[PDB]
Amino acid sequence: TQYYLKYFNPEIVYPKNARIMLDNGDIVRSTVVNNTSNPNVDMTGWVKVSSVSQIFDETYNITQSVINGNLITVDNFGAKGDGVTDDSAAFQAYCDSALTGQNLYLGAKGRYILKNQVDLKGKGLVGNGCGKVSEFYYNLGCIDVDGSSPDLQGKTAFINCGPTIQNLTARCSNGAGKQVSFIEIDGYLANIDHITLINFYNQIVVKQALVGFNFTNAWLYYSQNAGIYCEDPLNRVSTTGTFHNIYFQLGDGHAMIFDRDVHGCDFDNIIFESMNGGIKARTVAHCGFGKFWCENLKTATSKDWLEVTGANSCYGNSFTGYVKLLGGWTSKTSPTLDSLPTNNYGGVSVSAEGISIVNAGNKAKMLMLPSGFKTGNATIDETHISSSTVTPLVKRRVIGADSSGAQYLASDTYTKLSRKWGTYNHGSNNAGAFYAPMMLTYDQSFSTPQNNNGWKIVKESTGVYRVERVSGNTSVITNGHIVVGSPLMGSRLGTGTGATHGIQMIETYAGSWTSYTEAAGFKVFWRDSSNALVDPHRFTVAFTATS
Amino acid sequence: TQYYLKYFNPEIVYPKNARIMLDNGDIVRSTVVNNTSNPNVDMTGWVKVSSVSQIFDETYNITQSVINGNLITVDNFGAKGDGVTDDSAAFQAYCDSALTGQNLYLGAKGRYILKNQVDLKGKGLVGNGCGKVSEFYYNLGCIDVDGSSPDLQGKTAFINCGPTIQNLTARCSNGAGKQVSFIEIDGYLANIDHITLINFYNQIVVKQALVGFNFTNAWLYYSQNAGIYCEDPLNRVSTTGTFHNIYFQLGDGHAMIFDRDVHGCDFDNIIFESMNGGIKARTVAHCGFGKFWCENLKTATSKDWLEVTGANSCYGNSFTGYVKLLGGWTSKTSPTLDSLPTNNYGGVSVSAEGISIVNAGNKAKMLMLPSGFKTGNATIDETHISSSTVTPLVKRRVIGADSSGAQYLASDTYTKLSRKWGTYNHGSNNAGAFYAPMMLTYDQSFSTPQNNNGWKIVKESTGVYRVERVSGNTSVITNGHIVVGSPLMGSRLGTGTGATHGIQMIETYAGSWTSYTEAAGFKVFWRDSSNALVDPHRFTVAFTATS
Amino acid sequence: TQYYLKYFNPEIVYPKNARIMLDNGDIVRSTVVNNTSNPNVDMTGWVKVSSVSQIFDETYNITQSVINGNLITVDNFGAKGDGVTDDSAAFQAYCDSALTGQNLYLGAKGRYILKNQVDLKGKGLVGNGCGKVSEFYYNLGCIDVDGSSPDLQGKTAFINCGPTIQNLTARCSNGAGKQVSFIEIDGYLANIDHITLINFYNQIVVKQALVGFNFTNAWLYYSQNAGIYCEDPLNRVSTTGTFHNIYFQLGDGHAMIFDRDVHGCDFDNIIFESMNGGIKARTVAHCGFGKFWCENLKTATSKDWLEVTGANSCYGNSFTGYVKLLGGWTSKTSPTLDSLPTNNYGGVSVSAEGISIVNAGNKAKMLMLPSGFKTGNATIDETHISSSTVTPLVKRRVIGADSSGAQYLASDTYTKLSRKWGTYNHGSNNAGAFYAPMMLTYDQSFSTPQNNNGWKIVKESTGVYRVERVSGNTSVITNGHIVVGSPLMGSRLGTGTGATHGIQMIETYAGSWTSYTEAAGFKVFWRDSSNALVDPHRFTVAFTATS
Repeated sequence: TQYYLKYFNPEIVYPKNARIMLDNGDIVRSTVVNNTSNPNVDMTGWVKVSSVSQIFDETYNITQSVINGNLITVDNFGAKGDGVTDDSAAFQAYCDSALTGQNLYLGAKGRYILKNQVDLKGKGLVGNGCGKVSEFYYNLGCIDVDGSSPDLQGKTAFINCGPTIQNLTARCSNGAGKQVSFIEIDGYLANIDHITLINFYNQIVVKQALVGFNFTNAWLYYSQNAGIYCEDPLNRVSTTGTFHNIYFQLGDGHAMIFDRDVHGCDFDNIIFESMNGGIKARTVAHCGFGKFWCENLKTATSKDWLEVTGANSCYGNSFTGYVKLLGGWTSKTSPTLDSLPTNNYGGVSVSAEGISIVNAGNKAKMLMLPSGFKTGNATIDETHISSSTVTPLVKRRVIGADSSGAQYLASDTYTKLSRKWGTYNHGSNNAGAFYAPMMLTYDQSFSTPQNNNGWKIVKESTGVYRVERVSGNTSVITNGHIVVGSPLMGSRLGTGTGATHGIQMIETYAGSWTSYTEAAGFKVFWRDSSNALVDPHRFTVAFTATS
Repeated sequence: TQYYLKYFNPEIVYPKNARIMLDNGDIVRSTVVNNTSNPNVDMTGWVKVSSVSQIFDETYNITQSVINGNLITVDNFGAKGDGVTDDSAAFQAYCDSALTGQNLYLGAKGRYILKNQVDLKGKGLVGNGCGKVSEFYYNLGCIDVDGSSPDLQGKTAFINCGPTIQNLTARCSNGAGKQVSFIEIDGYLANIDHITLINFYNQIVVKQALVGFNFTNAWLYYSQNAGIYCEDPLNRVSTTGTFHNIYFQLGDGHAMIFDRDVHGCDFDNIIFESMNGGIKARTVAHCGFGKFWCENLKTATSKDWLEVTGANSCYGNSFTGYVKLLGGWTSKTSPTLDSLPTNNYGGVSVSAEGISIVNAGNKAKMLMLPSGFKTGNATIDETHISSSTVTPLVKRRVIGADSSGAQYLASDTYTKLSRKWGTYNHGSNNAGAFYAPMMLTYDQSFSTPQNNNGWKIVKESTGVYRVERVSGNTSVITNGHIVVGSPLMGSRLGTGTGATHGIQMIETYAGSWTSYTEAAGFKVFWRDSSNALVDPHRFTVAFTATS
Repeated sequence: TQYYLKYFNPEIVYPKNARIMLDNGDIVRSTVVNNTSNPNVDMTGWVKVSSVSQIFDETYNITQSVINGNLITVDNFGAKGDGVTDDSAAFQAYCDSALTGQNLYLGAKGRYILKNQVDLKGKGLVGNGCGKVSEFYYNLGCIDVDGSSPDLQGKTAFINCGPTIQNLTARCSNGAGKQVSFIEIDGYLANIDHITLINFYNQIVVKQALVGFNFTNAWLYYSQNAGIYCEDPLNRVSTTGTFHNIYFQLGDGHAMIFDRDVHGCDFDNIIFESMNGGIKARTVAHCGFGKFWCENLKTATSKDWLEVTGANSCYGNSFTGYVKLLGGWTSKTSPTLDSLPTNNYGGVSVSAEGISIVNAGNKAKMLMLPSGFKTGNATIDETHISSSTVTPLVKRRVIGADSSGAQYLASDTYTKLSRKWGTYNHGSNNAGAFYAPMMLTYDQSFSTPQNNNGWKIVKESTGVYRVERVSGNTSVITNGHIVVGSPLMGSRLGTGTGATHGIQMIETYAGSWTSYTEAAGFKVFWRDSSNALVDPHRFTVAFTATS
């Protein structure tokens, strides 16, 4: 009478809305008229008044039950996040539930211990913060995998991850030597961002091959084998993966290991600090590499920041950010690196160190520096972009000023028949040129006549020599310059006696020279001091095929 | 007596804190003394005890009502997310509510059907996960627009979106041919990231023009017209938009369509897989393009990855990532592409294919490859960076080693008056040089005298010729080398007779040559075998203006 | 009898599950048998039935108390977010609470006023949306710092921020001239993304130095001093910071100020609109700079987009995006900028403007444009990539077509002893060449003999001259070409008389020339018209050391 408490009584008929207590003390309300059912064994016709399905938010005129569908976490399934209790069953219940969405979520605060593998069943993973690598952040929010658990030895803690890993701090405690990896995620369609992973054997285990795989803003500390590992067991070939803003620190192994081939992937703003390896792959093809900061090795003495193991399997790449190398890191991608005859890390390299380009399987490499150019094969080509164009080139070079004081660029000539360098006199307004003539020498001791460009010198008769076209030479001299050189008389060594020359042109057709200054060649006539025709043993001529 | 149930009684005075039931069975509590008001018609002086305003979390000493303000979603407004029920009214109620924040949020799990257009009223859109393109993820969390709804035909499903679209999966079901687009968002200030969009006509409809518009990490599948469409009807000109990590797959149209002009935008790590078009725009100016992976076309046979329609309207760009082309995709931006006289896709292009630079409206293009250089206009210039500097250049080239075994780079000379290539003898420690002299020919059959660089040859008298400066030529010979060539006697063809020459310098001032080896020119004297002066018809001289 | 209300009565023994009212009207339930304790003064053995610890979600069989641990915000601690009430104490309570996780969170809707500094105690900051810069978004969700509050003058509103700032809109109201800054965050390990900051003195205050610091997608408007400020008081040197997708608008000062040194940082897709300064630092070393859009200055007339104050302290950089300059912005990094002898902004610069490379402390700079090349020091070098290789180079140049119509690239020669340019006659199938010979002049008026490449000319006897090797010249002539020039007789000016020459080779060993065409040099013999030996005053020779 002085308090409220009534248990079920089988003699009573409970009207609609009547309230009594279950034997455990919880109040139930009848939802039907003439209720004679015992709510302790049969809840038909009754509801528990302390249930959120019976509590309403008047602002929305909906039950608290509905509002509790806004955000569901592992806490809903009994996870404690208390740094001690194994929450693996709660995590699994979440992933097996009909009520949960695309991703698994952690509660606001908790250090969630996992002593058994969790099958995410295709759900992604969203944590409760991306923290620094310190106990302060682990205590506020993280997944803490128990690496000492026998059931996790040699296994990955999370399998069948969906396309999301984000906003997460996750560590492995007491797993040294137990080969506990963190998470398995498929290579096709992933967004991984804002994560901090601490310890583990492999931190990110990629299944199958990359394609549309995006990875950014990750602090990956103390991995024992790799920060990111992609086996690609079926050799699908990884493509179109992006890896940005990743800090790899104090790992016993590599930053990234691809057992096989990587194509069209992008790597930028990556840090290797005290690792024992950088990025390792069998093949790296048509990938982009931006800025890398490589500082110190954990126990190794020397390591390449990028390690490609296949012969001529590093090609088509863009090494277009500066790679900082400190404390033992080396590079096979620097613009200033000398080329090899084969097995170069093929690609374009652009940084303050230089602008260069090289292919994997050839010695050719060009490098531009502030001073000019360097070549890897002792050769520099100059030609047309079009492979079909067969005109000569003209090079223009600043040599002075015109009368107004503007730069004067002079033009050269390099054809099959002419080598010249232009000039100009702005005082008198006359073009000019410097000449590299054809030179050609007759020597009666030669086994075969010397030939320059289809011309040879032959003796016609005593004292008369033809500088003549050989069979097939249809080229001509047009208004050319002619210089005859010095005679060696009497023998190849020469007696020291002299001779006087004159010339006569050889026409291509009657009147070709007289009228049009076209010639096939020319004759040289040699005479002694008595004006008699004489035969030198050897003499030179120099001539041009144009004016 | 054996249960608890009391309805309102008008004869009773209810004290403060008294509890009774409303006619519907819900308990009310009196908040005032002497309460005689019927709570069924007048709740003044009463509160409903099952309301969250009357439920407390003792940890915080606040009502559940306050806690329910932490996260509000469309579920608060009656959205079912059940794959059947039209939730459009609930979505609209959310956007019209005084209680909701910057963005619209989905509940934890739900496939939210929309059969009518939703006006976001400036709210952004945050989903419940960025999933793969599969029913598994649609069933867990997405917006599912009913493309068969007559009220959505030819319209956009969401209008007036705020500056956020994120963490979202959205599809259009049964909308083939109905031209249903997904969302309209203003071009000024946007962050779009971690989205998956499936079907629709235009997936992202940008209103007005881009500026400060950031778009990343998007899987855009099966669009019928475009993944991203920007009309820019007022021709404001789009600027400063970023488009990164986008996978366009199996669209019937283009990846991106700009009807007008795009300036200063960045595109990187984009995939076109089985599309019918890449990025199309009227003008593309000063944009950055990084890595593209273009593989296969849906029904088209050949498409450019970047399609710019305006004449000379592609200029100032950076094509600085590798563009992979497979299955019909083409490019107008490759470093190795030959230049056109006009309508080039103007910009710098850098990849393993080459390093090149070209302007839109000119044939000039330079390309650096491992082998050396290629030009698009048969010309290569060498000059100063400064347009006012008018000194000559010096080229240095490795030609051997010095006595210590270090590389010896020799210097050339190319001035208005001298062309030489330096050398050095490290055995005797003497500099040397190779010479390209001026050559100049006299021919009495010429209509006008030949002139080289302000010098011509004229007959002074029988057998005496001046190699002399013409009016305005104030340049000089300093300690030069002189070679006289071969005479053609008697006629232009030549008789074949010879002659003997000597020279005499022409001074610039009295003693200039004798004392300072400066000359204006020189005379050539020709004599026959009897030492009498004679006149050749034609002869050559070669000389240098410096030693 | 006609309502439910019973207060505590000390004469009564309350059984387990008995319910009565506290004096305030709240119902309590006995949890123990034989309960005689007054719940108004002693809650042992009682529980409040309206507490969320006594409310259950039957879907999960957990209390609402547990569900309320899923998301905790400042609203849990009494924050009103009403645009008037100071919520600083509530924010501080959140950060001091044992219940909260890594980050501080805002409620769904609220304009949260702060009139006092909040110490985040190492917690990061997560807002309720990243809005546009307008009252519409401030009213829906932001932090609104009261800049008129005396307690905030000259201070930062938030101190000791954790590694996260995201999804946030924050403004300072009425703070003009009060030097109120927004937030202090440590430089080591940060993820800042999707923020909008309005007003403040310094918006982001970085403590210590950058390392693993990632900053993206930020709209930073109206700062009075800087958008981002890093003092680095201990000169630790900032490294490995990324700054992407940042819109700086209408700031009275700079976008970013580093008082000291920055290494290995990346800046990309940044906008300066009506600022009074861009990025300022003492040292910028090995940093990457991508696309910048710089449009207009607030009150300044001219500002560099990048301002590095230290002498030769801008070096090693990559300026590899286009920098748009409008309305007064200038640049010291353009590829077309002329080099200085010192204090260049050192690095590689790549854009549609050109491809260039320069060092800080030297005049050297190379630039490639569509036309060819430009140099900053009037010099262009061509050498090997290897510093130890001492072979000559060969340049190949397109000069025509072969008989099949394919491009023919001809090879040059430039050794210590030979300068030639190759050619080929495809009509007759003969190689050819153009020659730049050594030239060397004898002059009896010279104070010392002229020397070219270890050869000089000396008089042996009347009319006999040796073109001979000097001591140490062990180089040889092999099958060379020889041309003797024109004699100046009788005096340096010349009388005009002539002479006739012949030559004789000088062997290196007996038979060297006769048998193997090897010579040390050659003799020149000069004779008058009566065939008597005579001595010219001066004469030239031209010769080659190879055929």
